[PDB]
Amino acid sequence: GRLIYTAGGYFRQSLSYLEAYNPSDGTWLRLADLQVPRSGLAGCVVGGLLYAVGGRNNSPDGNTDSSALDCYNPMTNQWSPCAPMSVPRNRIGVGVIDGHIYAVGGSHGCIHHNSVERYEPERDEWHLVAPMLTRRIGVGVAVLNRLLYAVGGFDGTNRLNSAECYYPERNEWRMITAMNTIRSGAGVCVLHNCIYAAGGYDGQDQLNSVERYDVETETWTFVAPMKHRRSALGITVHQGRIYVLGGYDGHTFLDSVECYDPDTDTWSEVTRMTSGRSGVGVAVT
Amino acid sequence: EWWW
Repeated sequence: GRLIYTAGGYFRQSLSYLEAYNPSDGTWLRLADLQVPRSGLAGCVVGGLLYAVGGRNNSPDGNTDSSALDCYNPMTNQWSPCAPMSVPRNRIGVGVIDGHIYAVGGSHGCIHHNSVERYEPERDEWHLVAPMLTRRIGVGVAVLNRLLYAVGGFDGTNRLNSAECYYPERNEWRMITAMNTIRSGAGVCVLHNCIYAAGGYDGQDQLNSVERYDVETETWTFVAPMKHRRSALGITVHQGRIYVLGGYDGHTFLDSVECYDPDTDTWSEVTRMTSGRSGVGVAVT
Repeated sequence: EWWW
């Protein structure tokens, strides 16, 4: 019985919540707080351990962008700090290839990173890899067929519909086909042989549209849209379905969790988070 | 994007 973990987030200020949803029985479970509140972070899993990467803490004391990598062990319900990233990365994107965690883009103060770095859990070390062709914060990242995709985001001036693919064996990036829509802070994940980009912000409105890149056709297509417009949403995959969690719709911080079944091209509302929030990190184990 |  694998669970959907949601870490951190934003509502009034950056948050410390770690909660777990069980889709097969609809229950939520409150787990140990993050040591430091964070929003705009990302979550991923390696070898049954949950990692929370980057983000920022906007609080009464001011703002501090995070270079933190922290590791939560579901078996002990304990957080452990890991080696810091080379630089703080707010609104980071993250993906996993061959047991390594790739930290992509994001921001530190006013610097919008094109840089990328890779964590090896067995050594507790970060190493720089080739930088992206574009500076991207609020970037969505997905891994399919041991290739890493960075989609959308914000370069410091414009929000982006562009996307690019990283090839680890040659340590190089190339542009792929651009999305149909500019999306900053979209939900990006992989289901089956497609990369989905759900929601985000286009510079004017929050979006409920969801487009997917089929890697065999190199084409982006709109599928069924979400019920809720949402940016800074969490997203993940559980048992061949996409789960999107929370976000901001332009007026409300959502507690809604919607579920997409690609067999039927339909979204249904499956649960609610215990309170509304945006900017979460999400993963499954 | 003040909301995260």
